[PDB]
Amino acid sequence: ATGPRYKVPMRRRREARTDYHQRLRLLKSGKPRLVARKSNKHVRAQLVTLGPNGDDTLASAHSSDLAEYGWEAPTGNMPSAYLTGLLAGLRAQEAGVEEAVLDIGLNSPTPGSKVFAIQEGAIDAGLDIPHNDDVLADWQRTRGAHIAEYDEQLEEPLYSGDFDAADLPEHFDELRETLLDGDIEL
Amino acid sequence: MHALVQLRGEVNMHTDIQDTLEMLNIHHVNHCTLVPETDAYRGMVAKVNDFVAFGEPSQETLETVLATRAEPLEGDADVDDEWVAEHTDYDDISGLAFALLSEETTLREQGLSPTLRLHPPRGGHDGVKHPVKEGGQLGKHDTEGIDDLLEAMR
Amino acid sequence: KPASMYRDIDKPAYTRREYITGIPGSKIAQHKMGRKQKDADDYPVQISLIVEETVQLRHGSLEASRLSANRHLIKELGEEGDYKMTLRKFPHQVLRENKDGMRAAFGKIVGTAARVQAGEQLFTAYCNVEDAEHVKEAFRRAYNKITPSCRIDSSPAGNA
Amino acid sequence: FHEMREPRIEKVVVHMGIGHANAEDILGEITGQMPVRTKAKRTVGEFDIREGDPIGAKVTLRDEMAEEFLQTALPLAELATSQFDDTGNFSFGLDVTVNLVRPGYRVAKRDKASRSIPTKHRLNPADAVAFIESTYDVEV
Amino acid sequence: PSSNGPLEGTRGKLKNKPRDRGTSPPQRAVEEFDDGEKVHLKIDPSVPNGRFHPRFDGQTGTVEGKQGDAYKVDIVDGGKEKTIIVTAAHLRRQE
RNA sequence: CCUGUCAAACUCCAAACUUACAGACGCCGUUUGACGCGGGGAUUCCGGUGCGCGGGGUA
RNA sequence: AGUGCAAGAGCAAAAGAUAGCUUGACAGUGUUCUUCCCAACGAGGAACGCUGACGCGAAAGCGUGGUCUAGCGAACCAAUU
RNA sequence: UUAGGCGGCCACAGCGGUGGGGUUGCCUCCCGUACCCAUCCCGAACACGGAAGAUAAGCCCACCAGCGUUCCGGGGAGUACUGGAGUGCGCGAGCCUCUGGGAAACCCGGUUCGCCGCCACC
Ligand SMILES: [Cl-]
Ligand SMILES: [Cl-]
Ligand SMILES: [Mg+2]
Ligand SMILES: [Mg+2]
Ligand SMILES: [Mg+2]
Ligand SMILES: [Mg+2]
Ligand SMILES: [Mg+2]
Ligand SMILES: [Mg+2]
Ligand SMILES: [Mg+2]
Ligand code: NA
Ligand code: NA
Ligand code: NA
Ligand code: NA
Ligand SMILES: [Sr+2]
Ligand SMILES: [Sr+2]
Ligand SMILES: [Sr+2]
Ligand SMILES: [Sr+2]
Ligand SMILES: [Sr+2]
Ligand SMILES: [Sr+2]
Ligand SMILES: [Sr+2]
Repeated sequence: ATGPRYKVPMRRRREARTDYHQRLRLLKSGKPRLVARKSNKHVRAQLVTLGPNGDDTLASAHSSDLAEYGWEAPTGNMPSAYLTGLLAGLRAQEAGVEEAVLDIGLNSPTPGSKVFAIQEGAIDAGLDIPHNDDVLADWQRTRGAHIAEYDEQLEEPLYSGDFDAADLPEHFDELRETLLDGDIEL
Repeated sequence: MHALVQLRGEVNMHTDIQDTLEMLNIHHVNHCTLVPETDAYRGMVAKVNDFVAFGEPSQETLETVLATRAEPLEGDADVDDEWVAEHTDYDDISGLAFALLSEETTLREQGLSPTLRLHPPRGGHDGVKHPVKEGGQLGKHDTEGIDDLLEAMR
Repeated sequence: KPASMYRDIDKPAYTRREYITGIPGSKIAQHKMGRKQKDADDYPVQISLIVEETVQLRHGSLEASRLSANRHLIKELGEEGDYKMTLRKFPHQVLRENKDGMRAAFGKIVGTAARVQAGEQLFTAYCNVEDAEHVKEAFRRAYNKITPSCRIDSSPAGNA
Repeated sequence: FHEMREPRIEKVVVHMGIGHANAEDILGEITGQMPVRTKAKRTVGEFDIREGDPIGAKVTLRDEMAEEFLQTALPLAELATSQFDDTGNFSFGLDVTVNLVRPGYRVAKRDKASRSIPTKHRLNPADAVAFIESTYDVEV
Repeated sequence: PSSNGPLEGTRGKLKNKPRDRGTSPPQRAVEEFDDGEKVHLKIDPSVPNGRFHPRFDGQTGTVEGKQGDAYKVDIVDGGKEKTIIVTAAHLRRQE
C-alpha cells in the first residue's frame, strides 16, 4: 500500500483466517484434514483434501442439520460438537475416507474443548485420527452433564425456548443412538 | 522460396555460422541451394546473412539454373526435360521449377542433389564487403537482383 | 599533472565513498552564480555551453573555466548584474595515480572529475537581450580551459 | 444506533512506576485485586543495568472493579482537556489510566478474523469528555 | 572468485524479489511429482532446507524417485550425469 | 514546494544475449554402426595475434 | 529491530521476544551433491534417507547443534571405549 | 454464498472513502461465569454456557480512483542499448552503415476498489 516495495500478506493472512505455518505442517501428513470450526451458535466439521485449484471438501456436517435427526436442543455446546463430528465422520466413511488429521485452525488446544469433541465424534464414526485421549473431556461432559447440573442451580430455567427445564443429556444419547445406527439417511 | 548462394569462404567465419551453411547443404563458395520460407529456415538464413546472397528468383531464372547446374542424387546423368520427365513427378523443368518456387517439393524429393554448383559470376559480382543497399552483393536481393547474379553464374 | 592522463572514460565508474577514503576536496567554489534568488524563467535569454565530445573534466578544470567565465560576467555586468549562471555537473568520479614498478600498482587517490557525454550542457546562463553577447564571451573563455571543443548554444532567444 | 455506540470502560490500569515493588500492597487494597510486577528493558546509567528485574507494579481493572475504583478515584483528580488522548483516553496522577471504547471493541482483540476498529467507531476526546463528565464530575 | 564456498556469487539468484519476500505458500512445498516428470529446478529464497547446489539453478531434470519426502532428480551437468536431492518447494512442473 | 548532479562493491525497472529441457525443421547415423561403453599408446600442462567484453597501469 | 562474529542472503500468528520444559550437540548405516563447474582426486562439509532410542506437542510435526555460506588435518605411533 | 466454512493465485486483492443489509434463518457484536479451560493481575483474551438487545464495528452487497499496484492505447522511441557483418568515417577516445533484436524514466488517456476452485446454505 505504501509503495512499490511494500509487502502485503497473502489474503487469508490479512483476513486473519489461516495460519499458514500450521497449515503446512498439517498438509505434510498426506492425509485429509478434519477441519473443526465453531461459531457463536454453531459448530462445523469438514473433511478436506488438497486440490489443484484449492481444497476439496469430501464430506461435512453442520450443527444445524443435527435437528434433521431429532435435535430440539441448542447447537453451540459440547453434545452438539461431538454429535456433529460423528455425523461428518459417518459421511466421511461413506465417501471412502478412512483417516484424518485434526485441523483446529485458529482455535486453542484447550483440554476438553469442542474442537476435540468434534474429533472424538469423528473418531467414533470409524475414522482413524492421530489423537490423545487425556486431552478429551470426560464422557459425561460430552453428553452435556455439565449443563444439566448448571440448570440444577435453577431459580430460572437455563434455556429460554423451553426445550426442557432440567435439560437432557439423555437426548444426546438418543441422537447418538440414532447416528451410530445403520439405517440413518446420511 | 529463396535461393542461397555462398559468396564468402569459410576461413575466419564463425563455426556456428559455417555449420549452419553446411546444414543448408552448402559446402563451397558459389554453391547454391533453394530454401522454403519457414520460420525455422528464416532464422538460418538471417544467421548466414553476411556470407551469402539470397532472394526469390523468377520462374525463368530458376529454369535456366536447373537446366544448367541441377544434378542427380548420384551419377553424372545430365538433367534435362527428358531426365526430369523420366525421373520426377513433373513433365519438364518448368513443372519442377514451379513446384519448387511454390514449395510443394524439394530437389532431394525429386532425386536431385540439394545443391546447384554454380560458376563464378561472369563480369564479376558487386563485392563481398558490403550489402546490397550499399552497392555490395551480400544479403537479401530483389527478384531482379537475385536473377542478375544467378544468371551471371549460370 | 596533464589532463591527457584522465580526460578519457577508460575506467570503471569509481564513486563509492563507502569504499574509498582520502578523497581530496573539490576546487569548485560555486555551482550557482549570478542572482540565485531569482528564477531562470525570469530571463528572455538562455545560453548553454555544450560539450562536443564525451570526456572527464577534473574539478581543477571546472573551477578554472567557471571562474574565468563568471569573472567576465562580473567585470561586464557587475558584482550584482541581472543575470545568473549554472555549472550543472559535479565531479563524482574519483581519480588515481600510481606514484615500486608495476607491482601492487593500484593507485592512490589524487582527485575528482565529472563525466560529460558529448552533446550535454556543462554551463547554462540566463540573461537579458542586452548582456547576451557578454555571456557568449564568458563561454568563449570557459571552453578554452576544458579538454573538448564546445558549442555555444542559444536556447530561448529569437532576438537575432 | 446510539446503543451500540455509547461509550464504556474497557479497563482501568492503576500502576506505580518506581525504579527498584514493596508498593504492591497499597495497590492491592485501593483496587481490590492482585497487582503485577513490572520489568524494564535496555540498560540504564542510573544504576539500572539489570534488564529483567522488578521496577514497578500495575493492576488492570475491568467491569465493576474498574467503576467502583473510579468512583472513589476520579474525585481525587482535576481532569482537563489536555489530559485526554486522541483516541478518547485519559490518565491522571501513582498513575491511573482509563481506557474507554465502544461496544464491539472485541473485533480487534479476538484471535480469529480480528480487525482494526474503523476511525468512525473509534472514540473521540470530545465524545470521551462527555461520557465521563456525564457521570460524577467536571471537564477542563 | 575470491573464495570458493557454495554460496559464492549467489547474491542475485538466492535473493527474493521484494514482493515475493516472506514465507512462501505451502501448496508448492507439498506438490507431488511422478517418476519421469520434467521439473525445473529453482531454489526458493524463503525456503532454507531441501535445496540443491546453487550452481544447478535453472536445470530442467527428470524425477526418477524419492528419498523421504525429497525427490531424486536426474540432470546432466555439462556432459556429466548427476542425481539431485531436492524438495518440492524448489521444483516446478515443466509446461 | 521548487531547482542542480551520481554509483564496481545501489536497484522500482530492464534488454540484446547466454543457458536447462522438449517438439518441429535441418543435418547425421543404423554394410561408412552414429550416441554410449571398456581397454592400449601418447603428445601436452613457456604460447602468441586479431576482434568483442574487459580489470590494473599516464602509457 | 532482533537473530553470537565478515559480507551477502533468509526470517513476523517467525527463523525474533518472553516463559516453561528438555538434552536430537543421540547411536548404527546409507543415498546424493560438494570439495574438484564441465572432468579423475583425499580429509573435510552439506542436503536427504532407512534403523535404534528419546524430547516436546492435542496432533500433524519439529529436533541428524547455533537460519545459510568460514571455525579445519593423512599414514606410522600412543592413550582411550 | 439475504451475510457461512476450507482454500488456490498471493496488492488487478493494498491505503483511504460513500451508500445499503438482517423477529424465532446465517455471521457477528452482544449476555453471562456452575462447569472443561484461562489470565506472571484482569471471563480483556483464551475456554465454556447462552439468547434480552443491535445492525453502530466486523462481515456481506453496491460503488468512488485521491495514493499504491496490474495491464492497455497513444507519445517518448524503433530512441537508449545490442547479437552478426564491413578495405565505411575519425589523430584519437570513438562513430557510422547493413542485417536481426529492442528498453527505462516520464506525460496523456483508459483499466484495476480482486479473479478462481471445493463444500454447505431459501
Ligand atoms: Cl473457528
Ligand atoms: Cl545438489
Ligand atoms: Mg555427384
Ligand atoms: Mg571490390
Ligand atoms: Mg551481480
Ligand atoms: Mg610422523
Ligand atoms: Mg588420547
Ligand atoms: Mg451501517
Ligand atoms: Mg582510419
Ligand atoms: Na518481576
Ligand atoms: Na517468499
Ligand atoms: Na567427503
Ligand atoms: Na454491521
Ligand atoms: Sr583502462
Ligand atoms: Sr577546448
Ligand atoms: Sr555471460
Ligand atoms: Sr539448520
Ligand atoms: Sr464481556
Ligand atoms: Sr593525439
Ligand atoms: Sr520488432
